[PDB]
Amino acid sequence: SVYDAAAQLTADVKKDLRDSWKVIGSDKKGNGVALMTTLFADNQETIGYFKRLGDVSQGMANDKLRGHSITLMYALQNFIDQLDNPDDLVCVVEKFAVNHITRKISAAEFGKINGPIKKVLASKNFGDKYANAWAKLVAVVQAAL
Amino acid sequence: SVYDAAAQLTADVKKDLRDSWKVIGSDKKGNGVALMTTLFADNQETIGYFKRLGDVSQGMANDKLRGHSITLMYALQNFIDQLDNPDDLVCVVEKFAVNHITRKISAAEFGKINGPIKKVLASKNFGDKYANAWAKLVAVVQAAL
Ligand code: HEM
Ligand code: HEM
Repeated sequence: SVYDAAAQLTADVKKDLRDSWKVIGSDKKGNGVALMTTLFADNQETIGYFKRLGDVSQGMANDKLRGHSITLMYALQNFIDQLDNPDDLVCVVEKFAVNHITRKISAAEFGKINGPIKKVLASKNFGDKYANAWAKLVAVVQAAL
Repeated sequence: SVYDAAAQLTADVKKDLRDSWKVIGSDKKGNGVALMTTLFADNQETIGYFKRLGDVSQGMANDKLRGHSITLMYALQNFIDQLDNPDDLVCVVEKFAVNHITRKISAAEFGKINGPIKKVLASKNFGDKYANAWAKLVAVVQAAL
């Protein structure tokens, strides 16, 4: 249940999400591309789904990948801004879930993003505590897939 | 080209875009839904394109419409944040252009959003100068359609 998953975002979890996002969200282009390139590097079997972006190994040099990566960061900005209202968080999560359901992305494969998130957080000196908080937000999307 | 249309946005236009967005963008849910409902009220012929959202006359109560409307406002937030780097603006504009090209939305049809934009701006006392500024930004997307 997406509603039960959303209920897992307690005061402490929301605080950790906000605190880490203040830093990570300050460079959407840089960290967004870092998140994607890490996903492709550690989970090569997911590259096939991104055929529209072309040669993803080009990283920042690939215009389609950069446009996609920046936009992905605004989806996370959206989630963070809706943390105060569960009903609004759920409706935006369901909107993005559809974007992935149509691409045949399962809850299990969506969850592969947790590894890259932990690595990007770690590079900014945010440890397991923060990685786990983000895993709980990702779990809300998984509940909708 | 799209780059030409983006590189043409002047300092004054960018200032008017940012000043009006500071206000309109501060209530993404309220103004996002108002923008969409106004589009449907004045251009009823576009309703059919949004069948995925269900009964759009339900307004704020329609969770699918609310989720879509909030997300649309973050696409605009994205555009506003990339104003000083045409290269970044172009790659995000092209990303969203694809989202509309796949739905067979022509450049002329996309321009139908200018009427609703003018009305939403007017609700907060932003006049024709501001509506003209926004039409120039919409024109950047039209260059990609
Ligand atoms: C933090 C997690 C993630 C977020 C917030 C997210 C967000 C997004 C957004 C905003 C889009 C654009 C939707 C559209 O315009 O249609 C997108 C596209 C896509 N996502 Fe994700 N995504 C995430 C993780 C993943 C993962 C882990 C996979 C695959 C295992 C995945 C697969 C896709 C695919 C295949 C596309 C389509 C790309 C294209 O052809 O343009 N996403 N995602
Ligand atoms: C300020 C201008 C506009 C912006 C920023 C914008 C933004 C968006 C965004 C972000 C989406 C979601 C894309 C996706 O997830 O696949 C969307 C979907 C869509 N847009 Fe727009 N849009 C605008 C104007 C228009 C206009 C004027 C029309 C039609 C006359 C239009 C028709 C559509 C349709 C049919 C969808 C698909 C809805 C669905 O089934 O989920 N858009 N738009």
